[PDB]
Amino acid sequence: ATVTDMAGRTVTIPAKVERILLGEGRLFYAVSLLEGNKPLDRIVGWQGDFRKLDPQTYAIYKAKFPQIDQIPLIGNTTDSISPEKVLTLNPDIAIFGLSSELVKQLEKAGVPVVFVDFRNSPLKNTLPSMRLLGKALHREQQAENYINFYQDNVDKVTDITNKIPEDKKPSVFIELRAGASEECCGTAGKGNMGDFIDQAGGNNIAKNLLPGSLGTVNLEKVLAAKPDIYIASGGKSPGSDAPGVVLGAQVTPEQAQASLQKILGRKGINTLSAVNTGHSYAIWHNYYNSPYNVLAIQSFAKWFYPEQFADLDPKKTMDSLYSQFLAVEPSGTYWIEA
Ligand code: NA
Ligand code: NA
Repeated sequence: ATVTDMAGRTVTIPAKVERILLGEGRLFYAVSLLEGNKPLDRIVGWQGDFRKLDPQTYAIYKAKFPQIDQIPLIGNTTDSISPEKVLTLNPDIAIFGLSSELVKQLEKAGVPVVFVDFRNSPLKNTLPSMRLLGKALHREQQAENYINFYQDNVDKVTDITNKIPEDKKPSVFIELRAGASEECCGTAGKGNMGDFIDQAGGNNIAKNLLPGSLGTVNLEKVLAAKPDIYIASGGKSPGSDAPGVVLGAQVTPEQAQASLQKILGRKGINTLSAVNTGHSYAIWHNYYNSPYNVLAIQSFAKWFYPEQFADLDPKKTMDSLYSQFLAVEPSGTYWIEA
């Protein structure tokens, strides 16, 4: 009747769970893997990040499930946020990610809160987080099915990259949300997408530069590091006015390609040998906090070692993920090579 969550807390869970509150909206990605043909049936409220920061995925779900507009928004980042203290939603359980006003309110109101992590250390925590969600939401078989699918598809990569000597690995810099913010070069260090670089057999030039999983590295250090390979992450919508790489469920190959070229033309960045010699790529940013991240691991590996991964097709992996676990068709563009 309890779960131990990813924070190590022990939480009593009701035997029946039908009203789930998503404390971070993009935790919907993880919950979608357990819900089969009825992805929205048990969501009684969600934080605004899914609709506001992933409008493309929201659009694809809305087309198939019009009742998505009836799910109330919480957390004051959109309005639509009709709940403030109005959590008369009668939630059975709420899910958050490891690191806040809403957690404190729920705990005193007696609603069980469960923490997961796909962001800090996805190498260690992606599969435990899915088992925990399967237990807390009473979808254990679905969780086990996904754990096996994920591990099988990571092993396709590590079967090869486990054997590669360290001094034969390309150096890699990933610029998260490239071109979106003012100060340049948010990146991943000891965790987050750094974990994907590691598993794909690359050498993350930021790993020794940051104390934690996410942070900023100044542009002068990126240039001085002279990375073999450059990766930009982003998730902008086609025709958006804010700068950044354009990727997601409604993005075509041509649009993605055209936005990456612009990102690669920024000052400083455009002096990198990786930019000018054909070693530049873009990845969908939301893989930085999603159990779908095996698609980024496979894409990284195929970019780093094209010859050794000629038989590996991340697009087919994504086709399998959707047909086995989801209720929508795959669409759009989630990675691209310059
Ligand atoms: Na989805
Ligand atoms: Na590692």
